[PDB]
Amino acid sequence: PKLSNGELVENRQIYFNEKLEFTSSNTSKATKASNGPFNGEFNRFLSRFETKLTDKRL
Amino acid sequence: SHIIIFDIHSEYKSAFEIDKNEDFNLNYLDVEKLKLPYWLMNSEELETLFIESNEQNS
Repeated sequence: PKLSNGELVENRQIYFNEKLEFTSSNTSKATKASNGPFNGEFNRFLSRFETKLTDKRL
Repeated sequence: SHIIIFDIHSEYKSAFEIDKNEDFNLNYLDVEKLKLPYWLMNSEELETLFIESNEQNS
């Protein structure tokens, strides 16, 4: 995984500490970036889950 | 006394619309006079109203 600021991710554990912004997708040979296996598939899941987190009657 | 009526194809307006001298204020909330601020919505209803359906959105 590649960060937005030209940085690669060695261990997939810095996700837990904070939210990170990644580089956009492109098909250029010099600068090639591809969508992740789980990219955009948790949209509704994220919406419902954040709705659960925000409400504090629980 | 408190009563709330969600009547699709409104029919009970006449049943309670007695003459004005009897002093029975009736709150007739029709589609013309209804004031629902859209910004009060939550995630699900906002997505349902705007994102719509019937398409695999990109």
